[PDB]
Amino acid sequence: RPDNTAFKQQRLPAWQPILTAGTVLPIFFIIGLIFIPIGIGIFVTSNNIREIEIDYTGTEPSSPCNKCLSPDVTPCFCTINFTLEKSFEGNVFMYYGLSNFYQNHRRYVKSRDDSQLNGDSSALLNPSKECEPYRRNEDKPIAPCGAIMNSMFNDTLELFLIGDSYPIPIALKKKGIAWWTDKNVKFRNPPGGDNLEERFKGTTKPVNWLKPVYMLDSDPDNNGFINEDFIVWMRTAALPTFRKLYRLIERKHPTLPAGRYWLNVTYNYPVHYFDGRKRMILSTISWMGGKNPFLGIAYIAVGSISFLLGVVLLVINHKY
Amino acid sequence: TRTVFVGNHPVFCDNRIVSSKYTLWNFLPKNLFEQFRRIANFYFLIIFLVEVTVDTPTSPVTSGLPLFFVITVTAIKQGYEDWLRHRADNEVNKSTVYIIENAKRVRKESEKIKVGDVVEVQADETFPCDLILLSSCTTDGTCYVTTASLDGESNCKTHYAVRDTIALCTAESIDTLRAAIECEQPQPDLYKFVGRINIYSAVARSLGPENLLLKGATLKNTEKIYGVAVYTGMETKMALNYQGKSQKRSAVEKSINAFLIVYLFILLTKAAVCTTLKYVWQSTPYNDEPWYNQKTQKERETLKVLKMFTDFLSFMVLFNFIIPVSMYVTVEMQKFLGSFFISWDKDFYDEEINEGALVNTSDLNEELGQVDYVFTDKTGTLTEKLQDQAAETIEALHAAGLKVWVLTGDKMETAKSTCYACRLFQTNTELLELTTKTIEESERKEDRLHELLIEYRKKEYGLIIDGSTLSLILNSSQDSSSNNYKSIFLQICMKCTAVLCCRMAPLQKAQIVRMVKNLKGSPITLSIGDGANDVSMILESHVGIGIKGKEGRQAARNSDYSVPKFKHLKKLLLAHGHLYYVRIAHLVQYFFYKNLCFILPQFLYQFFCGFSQQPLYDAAYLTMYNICFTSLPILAYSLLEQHINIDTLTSDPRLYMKISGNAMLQLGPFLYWTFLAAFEGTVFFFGTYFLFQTASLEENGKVYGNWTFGTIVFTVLVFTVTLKLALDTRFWTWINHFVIWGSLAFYVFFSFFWGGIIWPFLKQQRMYFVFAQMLSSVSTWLAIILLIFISLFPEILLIVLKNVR
Ligand SMILES: CCCCCCCCCCCCCCCCCC(=O)OC[C@H](COP(=O)(O)OC[C@H](N)C(=O)O)OC(=O)CCCCCCCCCCCCCCCCC
Ligand SMILES: *[C@@H]1O[C@H](CO)[C@@H](O[C@@H]2O[C@H](CO)[C@@H](O[C@H]3O[C@H](CO)[C@@H](O)[C@H](O)[C@@H]3O)[C@H](O)[C@H]2NC(C)=O)[C@H](O)[C@H]1NC(C)=O
Ligand SMILES: *[C@@H]1O[C@H](CO)[C@@H](O)[C@H](O)[C@H]1NC(C)=O
Ligand code: ALF
Repeated sequence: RPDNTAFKQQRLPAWQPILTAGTVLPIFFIIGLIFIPIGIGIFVTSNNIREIEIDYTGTEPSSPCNKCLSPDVTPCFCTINFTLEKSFEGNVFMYYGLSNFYQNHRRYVKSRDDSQLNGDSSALLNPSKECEPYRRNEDKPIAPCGAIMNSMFNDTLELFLIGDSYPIPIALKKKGIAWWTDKNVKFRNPPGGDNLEERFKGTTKPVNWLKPVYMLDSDPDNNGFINEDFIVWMRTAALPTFRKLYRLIERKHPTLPAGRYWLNVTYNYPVHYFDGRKRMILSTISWMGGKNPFLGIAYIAVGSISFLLGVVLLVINHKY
Repeated sequence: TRTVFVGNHPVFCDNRIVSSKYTLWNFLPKNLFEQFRRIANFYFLIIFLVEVTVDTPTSPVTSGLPLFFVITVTAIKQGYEDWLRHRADNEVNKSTVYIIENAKRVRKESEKIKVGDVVEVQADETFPCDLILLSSCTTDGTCYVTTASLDGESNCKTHYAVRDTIALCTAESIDTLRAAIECEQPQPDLYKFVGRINIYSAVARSLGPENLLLKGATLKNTEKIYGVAVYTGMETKMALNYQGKSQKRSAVEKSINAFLIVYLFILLTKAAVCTTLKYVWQSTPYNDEPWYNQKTQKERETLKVLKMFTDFLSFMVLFNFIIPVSMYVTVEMQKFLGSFFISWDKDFYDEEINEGALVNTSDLNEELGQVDYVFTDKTGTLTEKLQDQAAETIEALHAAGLKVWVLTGDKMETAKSTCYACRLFQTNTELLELTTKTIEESERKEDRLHELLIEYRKKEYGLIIDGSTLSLILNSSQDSSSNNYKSIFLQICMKCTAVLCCRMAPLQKAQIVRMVKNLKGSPITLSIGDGANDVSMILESHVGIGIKGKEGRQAARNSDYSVPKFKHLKKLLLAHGHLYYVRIAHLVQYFFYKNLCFILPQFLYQFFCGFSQQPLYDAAYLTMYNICFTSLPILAYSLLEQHINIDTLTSDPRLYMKISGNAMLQLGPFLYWTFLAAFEGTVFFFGTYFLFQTASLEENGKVYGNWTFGTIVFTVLVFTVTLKLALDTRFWTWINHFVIWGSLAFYVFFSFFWGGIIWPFLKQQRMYFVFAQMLSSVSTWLAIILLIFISLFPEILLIVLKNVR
């Protein structure tokens, strides 16, 4: 009477693996023999990256940029002398670093309007209320609404190779620093014929802006809501100490020859009200990215606390 | 004490039995109050309301819908059970009874009988109340009765009518020969009735148990009798031996409550630590409102003490996933779908009765694998001569570590021979008899108990107890505290190889089970029987088993599981119960572990934001972590996994001892899972924290953000928790392969689909290409692969170490 099928009688065919210490023992060697060459390789790769950090906060009174902590004229300029001991050869990437800056705060992260930055007409003049310490100014919607936009980093950094003592500038390109997908799809301009100023008509600039979003850059393909500097800043960071791509020093003789250097900064961004610091990072990359020994040290140590366990257990099981 | 007039002529309740618990009008208020008085259900409702009112990371629909589901499912199950009991109440009631009111044969319903009226029971017709036999129309004044519903035996007991009224037939018992029956108050003991009848013309005859015809007894071989209703329903001896059904909870169900309380304390500690650290951190003026995220005037005006409570509530909702509401939904589905394996089993099929196993409750499947004591009926259960494999089943149960006691309403001479035939009493087994021959009333039982415990057994022994002596031991156990009758007798019972209880009553059989249930430690008790005499002990034990035999289906309807044969209990416990317990015990542990692994990285993230309650993962990930990513593989495991093959489980009964005492849900196993989840959650967060200590993880120098960080953590977590279950799997069916690999492949496909299109129905596009950009870096791949292996290394080392020596 009860249907005699395999499923109803709990007799479906099954693999039923056995995994004991005669078939699981020999993977503590197979893993220790792959993880150690991998850790060693990705540890040598990281060591070969040339990198340098310059802190230009100017908090200590023996700094060229100490004059900009509380200046009289707001566009002050200071230059920090630094030396490149060994040359940078391949492509060089310039970053700016901020510490004690909580871009991951819950209140900060949601202070945007993704439909507005996607070029939606109904959202340009009606920004969301999640971006509302900075939603409307002067009875008028803010075109890049939100705290993330308002707090956009706005220092200008210039590199000069000394030599003679005649500074020669270094060509920095601002294109190609943001995600292709979020520059070409996620961030779009509002619709309008040819002029960007008349697309942002009933909107106003952010309160901390000194120039509207349609004057961010002269290139029409990098002008507003698609400025790569704006887009890079809009990508909020995970940790309160982070880096953001500033420029690209393209490979050409090394890209950055060893010698004396100048870092002319237009000190605009106040970070010292909170206990924050500002940095400039010059770095080369590899297939694995920037310089970080954690992955190599971890792979080496994981493939070394596996081979030793295998050795100490194969011997212990050979007593029989 | 009680005075009864025969025809209610000058010289109490009605017999409406109530076995149900809910009325139609009061079912919802009574069920929702008993359901929400449970800590888990109350907590779920509180969380649902907090998400609705104060704050929520995800929708408060994934929190309140499963609660609604489980509440309606339980309500429907209990309401259907109560309706089933109501249906039996209305067939016992509303039954035709003939009452002689005024010199005529009136026809009423069974529930309309009053104390002190003449009933007219005919041949092969059950008595409707506790009648006192006034007259059998024979000239002998003797009738024959089979009390198969009170003692389970089908012999013909003989009762005697009152001598001065043996001559009153022909509806003429109203001949102005009225009497006053002065009886005692109702008592549950079937073999003790005291009272007198005062027939007026006054002759005063002393009544006894030979005149009392009890309800539930069939009149046999006598055409017609007349009797007076002395006790009516809920005071009849049958109703006083009924007791009632209590809410049955399995050991897994009670362990789930302890696990939930521990995690409730963990959740409260997490929320309190986060709130305290948040308001310590905000004490610095530039930690809150550092000019780059400033508060509105409303947030600044919000009252200080109100905002602390709101922040605590928000941390509660943010960390609330560690008590999974999906676990209860999965448990209900698994329990409902696992009973079909008992129903479908061809080893429980009987050709004679053309029936198999019957499942009445699906909530006691795991209790079949935790049985410690078996209480058995003898007639119809153990015997037909003996049943098919009665001795082999008992040998298998003893080899499994269980104690088998025989509780029967039969006499000792025949009950003891059956125990000797079932190999329950061996040839070299010395019997300690506490029956009515060895006991000589008085306080000789005191001497007997001390002689058997203090100087005989505390240094082969089978105990034999009678119903009358058990009555003394139990009713006289609330007088002394220096040496308790009950404790002394229970020690002797525990030190005996087998215990025989003979000449018992239906309530005396549940009283024995209650004694064992209240020992030091909690033994799980099983009761098996075929008749209504065994209904009370079936309703009392942890698991009640009915038998579909020749005595009706009263025991098969009040039980949890019904099997045609007693030999069918070997497979029902050794294979089905073992598999059922092992599946659900693994499900509960895995559900807690996989949700602690899910939330610990998010709790560690608050130390790196400003304790701002910012979630580490996307809302679409938080929502479908327990719905789509990690829902099906564990459900398939809890329905198909055979850690030991079924054929092996039935062959070797000593494998039943490995899971005895809730072994898989004890402190050790629980701590193992809890600390493994904590270690894995710490590895998840900190391995990617140290990974994110570089300028860029890509060859093109571009940097990642707070959503890529969380996506990396989520990918590592999902793969680790799936591969842990894959490592724990021992029975790989095609369904197991399908669910385990399809969950992993569906995670990667939903990540590539959900992210990759700008959704017009979303107000945010935070995850547009986060997953696709994360997979474009070899460093991220290497980090994920390393973290999954580090997270499973303690597990691999365990399977390496405990599989040798
Ligand atoms: C007499 C009646 C007998 C009993 C009936 C048994 C038969 C069952 C019938 C079907 C009933 C359906 C159940 C309805 C319940 C809805 C629950 C639901 O979706 O809400 C979501 C719930 C709970 O979420 P959570 O993750 O714990 O987090 C909640 C937390 N409070 C929060 O804030 O968030 O999440 C859950 O409780 C979901 C877990 C259920 C798992 C099973 C369904 C899986 C869906 C299918 C898989 C998805 C496909 C992807 C995989 C494909 C690859 C193989
Ligand atoms: C570079 O970014 C700086 C930080 O966003 C920004 O400083 C901010 O400048 C705005 C505009 O002047 C100030 O806003 C208010 O300033 C005065 C009070 O000092 C008011 O009277 C004005 O009406 C205006 O609303 C912010 O106070 C100021 N914030 C800080 C922390 O200094 C610089 O202006 C930016 N420099 C550029 C764009 O060249
Ligand atoms: C850069 O700063 C130096 C100060 O050492 C100054 O001499 C030079 O004129 C500056 N150049 C520019 C372009 O501002
Ligand atoms: F043998 Al019985 F009650 F004792 F069915």
